[PDB]
Amino acid sequence: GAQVSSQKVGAHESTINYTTINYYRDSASNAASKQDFSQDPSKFTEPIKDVLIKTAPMLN
Amino acid sequence: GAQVSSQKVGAHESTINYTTINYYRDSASNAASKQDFSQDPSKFTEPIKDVLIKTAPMLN
Amino acid sequence: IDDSFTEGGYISVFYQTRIVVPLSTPREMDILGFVSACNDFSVRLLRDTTHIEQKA
Amino acid sequence: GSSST
Amino acid sequence: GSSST
Amino acid sequence: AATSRDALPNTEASGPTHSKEIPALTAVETGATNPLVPSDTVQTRHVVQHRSRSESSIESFFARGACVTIMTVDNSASTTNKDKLFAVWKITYKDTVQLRRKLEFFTYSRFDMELTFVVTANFTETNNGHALNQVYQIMYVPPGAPVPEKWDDYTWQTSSNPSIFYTYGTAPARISVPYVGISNAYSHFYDGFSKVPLKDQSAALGDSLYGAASLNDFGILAVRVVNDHNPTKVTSKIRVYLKPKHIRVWCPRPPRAVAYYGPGVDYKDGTLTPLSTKDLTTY
Amino acid sequence: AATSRDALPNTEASGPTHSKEIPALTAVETGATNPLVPSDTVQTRHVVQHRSRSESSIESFFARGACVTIMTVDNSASTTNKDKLFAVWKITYKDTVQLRRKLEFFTYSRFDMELTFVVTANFTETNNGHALNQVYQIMYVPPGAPVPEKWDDYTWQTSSNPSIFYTYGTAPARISVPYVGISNAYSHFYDGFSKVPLKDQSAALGDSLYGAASLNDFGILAVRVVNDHNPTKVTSKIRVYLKPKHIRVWCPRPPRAVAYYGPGVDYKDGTLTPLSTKDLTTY
Amino acid sequence: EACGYSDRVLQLTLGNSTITTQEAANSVVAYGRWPEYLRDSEANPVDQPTEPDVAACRFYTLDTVSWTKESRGWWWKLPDALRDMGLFGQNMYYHYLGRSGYTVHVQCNASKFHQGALGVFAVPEMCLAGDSNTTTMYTSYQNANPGEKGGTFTGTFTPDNNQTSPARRFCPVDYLLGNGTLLGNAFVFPHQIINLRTNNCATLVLPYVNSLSIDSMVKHNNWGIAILPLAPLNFASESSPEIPITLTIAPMCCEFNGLRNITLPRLQ
Amino acid sequence: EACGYSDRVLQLTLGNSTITTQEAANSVVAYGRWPEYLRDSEANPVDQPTEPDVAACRFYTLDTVSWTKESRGWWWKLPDALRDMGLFGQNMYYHYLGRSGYTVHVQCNASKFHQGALGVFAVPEMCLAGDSNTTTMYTSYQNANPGEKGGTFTGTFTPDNNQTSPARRFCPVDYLLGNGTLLGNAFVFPHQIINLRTNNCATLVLPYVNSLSIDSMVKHNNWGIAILPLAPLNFASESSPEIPITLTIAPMCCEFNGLRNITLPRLQ
Amino acid sequence: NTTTMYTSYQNANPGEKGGTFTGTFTPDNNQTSPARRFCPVDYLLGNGTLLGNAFVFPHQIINLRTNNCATLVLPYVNSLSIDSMVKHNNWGIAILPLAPLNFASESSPEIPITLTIAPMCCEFNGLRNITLPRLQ
Ligand SMILES: CCCCCCCCCCCCC/C=C\[C@H](O)[C@H](N)CO
Ligand SMILES: CCCCCCCCCCCCC/C=C\[C@H](O)[C@H](N)CO
Ligand SMILES: *C(=O)CCCCCCCCCCCCC
Ligand SMILES: *C(=O)CCCCCCCCCCCCC
Repeated sequence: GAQVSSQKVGAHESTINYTTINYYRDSASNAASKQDFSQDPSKFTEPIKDVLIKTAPMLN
Repeated sequence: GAQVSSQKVGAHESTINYTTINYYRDSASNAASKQDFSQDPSKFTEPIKDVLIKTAPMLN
Repeated sequence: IDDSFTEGGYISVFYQTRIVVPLSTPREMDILGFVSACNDFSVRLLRDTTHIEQKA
Repeated sequence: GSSST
Repeated sequence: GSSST
Repeated sequence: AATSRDALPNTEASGPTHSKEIPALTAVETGATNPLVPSDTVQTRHVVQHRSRSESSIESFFARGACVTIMTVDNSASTTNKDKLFAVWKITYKDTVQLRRKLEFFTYSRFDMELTFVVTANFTETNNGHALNQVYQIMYVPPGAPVPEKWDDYTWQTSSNPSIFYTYGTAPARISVPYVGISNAYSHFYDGFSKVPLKDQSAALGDSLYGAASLNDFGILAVRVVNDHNPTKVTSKIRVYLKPKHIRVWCPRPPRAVAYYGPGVDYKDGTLTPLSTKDLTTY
Repeated sequence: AATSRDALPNTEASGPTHSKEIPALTAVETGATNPLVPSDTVQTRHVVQHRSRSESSIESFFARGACVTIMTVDNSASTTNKDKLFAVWKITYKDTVQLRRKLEFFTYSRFDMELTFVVTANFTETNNGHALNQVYQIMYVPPGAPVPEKWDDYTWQTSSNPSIFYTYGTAPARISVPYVGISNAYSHFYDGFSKVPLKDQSAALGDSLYGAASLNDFGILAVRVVNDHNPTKVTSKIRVYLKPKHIRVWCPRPPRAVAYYGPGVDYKDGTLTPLSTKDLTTY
Repeated sequence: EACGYSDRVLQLTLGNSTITTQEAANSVVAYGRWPEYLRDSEANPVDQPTEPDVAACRFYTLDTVSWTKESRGWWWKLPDALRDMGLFGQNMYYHYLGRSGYTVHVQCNASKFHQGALGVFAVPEMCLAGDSNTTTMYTSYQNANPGEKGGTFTGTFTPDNNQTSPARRFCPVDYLLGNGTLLGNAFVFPHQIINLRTNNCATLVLPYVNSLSIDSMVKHNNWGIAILPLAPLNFASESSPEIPITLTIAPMCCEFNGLRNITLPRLQ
Repeated sequence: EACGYSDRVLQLTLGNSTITTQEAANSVVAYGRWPEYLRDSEANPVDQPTEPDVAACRFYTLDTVSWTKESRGWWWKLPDALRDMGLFGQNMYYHYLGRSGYTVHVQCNASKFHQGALGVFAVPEMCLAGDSNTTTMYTSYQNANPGEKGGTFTGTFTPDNNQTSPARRFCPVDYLLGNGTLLGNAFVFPHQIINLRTNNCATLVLPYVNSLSIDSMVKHNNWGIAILPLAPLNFASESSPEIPITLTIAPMCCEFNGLRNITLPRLQ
Repeated sequence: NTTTMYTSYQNANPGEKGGTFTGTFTPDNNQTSPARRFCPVDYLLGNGTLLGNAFVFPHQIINLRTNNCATLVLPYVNSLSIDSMVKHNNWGIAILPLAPLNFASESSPEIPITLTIAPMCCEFNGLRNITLPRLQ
């Protein structure tokens, strides 16, 4: 049941990996994976009904 | 001898699993798996000799 | 517990017409009521009850 | 070795 | 057994 | 194959009805509970139900350590009118009330028992002095084995009884025990006697307590401070926590509604009014 | 598939421009922010960008334990006008300010909660004396369970409430709890009341606090020293650290700009001037 | 059924005995388990069992009691209530061990102008509370075991204050089910209700229930039968109505081990 | 049915409401037509209709009236009787146009020793006669529309002789069905009879009926409900018996057009 | 500043007339008969956070030289799928003068502001008798 993932290596001395085994039945007991996703800011930065083309007039 | 099972994940950050190894000869020393079964309440809720059809008269 | 935010509402019983009896019959009687859960009912967060104690 | 549930 | 990410 | 953590049934959408099908009408005299769901008496929408009964499985309902006793010991000089105090406790879940009430929702049970021991000590006299770190011996003595009479007698040798030597200030001690009953299940209630009174015998000779089975059901725990005494007095307490693991239960019962009064089902005068005033037509 | 630790976009080289394309001109009335990058208004070189937003992911921004309370207990002899001190705390992140301000960048959240307990003790009186190592009981009592009235009453039995027995001087205690909200997310702000005032009812009867939902939202932690008292007095404090693991957040908000004043959004007179003097044309 | 078969009309035949009813409310099989003989894989005493079959597995009628406006309720214990019933009782007192299931049929008819409702409960291990607040678990064998006459419930707890000569009997308070739990919850035990407008009987088929495959019938009662007026008897405008209640019980799949000389108990 | 289904035992469920009956005499669907929404080929107003569905198509119970030996009969008009019933009433007063069908359930139980028979009639366009012989067609809107309290029939025509301040109300004579035709013929309208020895209710499912697909519910009543004692109430030898009559009515497939501000009628 | 979270239901819920912002916080000093109303200071967005940051909420600006209206389509937002509309408000609409009204050289200009709002995809559960709230 071991999960093997890669580290993003900062300062250096191949891919270096690390291992993780969950010891408990409840997912709430798990550590945080930090393997997170990013999304585009559009729902906050461009919430307009008509798609904005930046080279065009915003008002036409 | 490792047993690998899945967690039911509540709050989220695939299937996440966890690992279990029994360290002792006596099953009494084991942790509880919590992998339990459910049954229908009928032996307590409908202990009648003739099967009850809920849309029908209970007394005919 | 009693909590306004998670209040459930009101159960009540009324006479729709009236109880009618012939002569030679009791004019008053009892009804008994029962409550039970449906198959979609569940509970969570286990806790101690206030329904038993042990003073000293 | 391993068992999977 | 093992999972690789 | 339906597991405790499976989601409960979906609500199916249902519309208006006008027929000879009569779900709402029933007859509780039969001894049955009417198996209705909302779509039987009202119009419903379709709902995909995600809730589960995972936390109310018998295992989950009991998956907690409960305090069943507090044992007191000391480490004092034994003197002609008073000896160093060791403790003896008859193993039971009926000295406290909370776990007892939960187990008594059922008539019979089978489980592996986990015992955890929390140990605390203090000085009782004013003086300055000191004590060095105490080691405790928790000896199980099963029915028939010699119960200790003195903190230091031969029985504490434990060649066959299981003992835990616990060091003060370390993690609480813990052991497991299998289902050890002499029956196929533990009886939370025994409607009987351990003796038949015979006519040809005196009443005294045939007598026995109501509802009691084996006089020494499970034996005793004997606890002592192993250290010799200090000039200063130290009192300690051993709190025992019981958790029923790998549990099965049979025959449901109404829960205890008035205060416990002894190891049996007896009740005390003046405690028999659980319910409170509330008017019939007052919400 | 774009991950938090991916490098941000490269700068692409761009040269002189003379056209009807007008990136620099915009109209903020629309409610949109102009999506420009340097190559839209100046000449740029090609740069291979290696920086990432890994440390500002919602998880990483919150991946720290914060102190949410300090509980005080003692181990003193209970005497007719004063009892041994145990502590009771209503679980919340709003008694302190730092984690509160971070969570309040958002309207709603979901997370698993990690609680870590740091425990420190000291002597309060002058005398020489001693105390032996203390064990603490941290009991969670959820809304509805009997809150302890005395350091030694029946509720500390914990047959169903979760308790931690912590030994002084060992590693700080720690447990995790899942997302336990009765809603699909935690509400950092609730613009409403828990009661509707009805006309047919007295004002008192329909009244409730603004912005408050369940009166006992999450229950209490009750903490005690399990040991009996020493001749010498020892006071202890339990510092509680909360870390939100596996977190999701919704609807961003401007951060708190004036001092917190209670569990709501209220502010105190005299604290409403966050900004400082600086002249318009002074760098 | 279009041939006329009804939920309300039943016939039960065991041994040389038959019960008919024309106003039943179906019948109950406790915990959905019909009585059975002891299986080899669950067997414990190794000697050949006796299985008297029709000689003991037949309907025995106990003494009829009377229901009135002042009645608080009645109780019986099994096998105690049948200890003197023909060859069943004999087999019971001749053997160390015995196991048995039962068909319990409670009978109570009245008229379309009477009203009232009896809760009829079969309780596994029906331990009742004693009359004492000076000594707990003190009810004597003789008072715990009334035989066929059974005992009764009371609406009032009253502690025995004779310390010299204690009564040593039960004091089973009705709303506390005689055992410290609320009567309104007794419906989790296998039950039926005789509601006079609906039905005139209750029928409960009880399996042998115990934490053992077989045990001492003389020392231990497996089941308790508790009958309590959930709604009081009433008729026309009579101030003092009465209607009888009769208990008929049949042992089922009973077997016995450990034959010796007969047990002669001290019952008074 | 061999599973027990009966003509006499019914359950009706509409919205959050359920009616049960154990002594029905089947149920009637007026003119064999079940209620329906307005079809596109018959549609007339072009705006999107509102269809409140469960919020309005549910059982509303009106005020209970009392049947005695002196009762001559009762009447109600639809939709008038429901004008103040929850969201149905709201939808009605907010829209110019509205159409609706109905399930009408009249309730009246008594005992095996009582007797009497109520004729329950659903009449399309139930125009009633006025109290005047000085001015015809003079019953005021307020008196024509009692709302849920309904009106009553009389055994006697009595002309309003106040010419200064005319009563302007109906004077509906029972044997003339309140409209100048003989009551014995009212059975050509969709009906049921509550004959106390046989049944304790009447159930009529009424389609929307009109010479238009949709109309002003506020100006026009589509159906009238007339309840008359065909055989008078009687019990044992009591001179003054009484039993209640309750009306519960549910709108069905109702839709509304022409939304504006709410109508506030002069009802007194 | 004597009792927090004290604004009454009646003052929290003005209905269609709405409320207003103020440039000045002023604490209610009547302890006998508290006003129990909000005191929403404009540069603090009526809630203790800076107005300059309110642009992280869905917004538009009516800048008179550019446009004469604002249109915001709002989804149902809540930590629940459905809730008590009578006990709880899901959205707040805040309109503040970012740049003050001005006209020619008139000292006292006025122009009207009208709010028109349409509910969308609304659904209701738990039908009973009508709620009659204490609004004054
Ligand atoms: C070194 C310490 C070892 C401790 C070993 C303890 C072994 C004895 C366990 C006894 C099991 C007790 C279970 C609970 C009680 C009974 O179930 C009830 N009275 C019903 O029979
Ligand atoms: C043995 C110790 C167990 C401790 C268990 C604590 C369980 C209760 C956790 C409550 C979760 C609190 C989360 C924070 C607060 C709320 O999110 C805000 N007021 C918004 O609703
Ligand atoms: C998957 O896990 C199979 C490989 C097992 C590797 C060794 C596990 C190390 C100890 C795990 C203890 C589990 C904790 C309950
Ligand atoms: C099955 O168990 C084979 C795999 C072994 C995995 C590593 C085991 C980790 C240490 C186990 C100690 C066992 C305790 C007596």
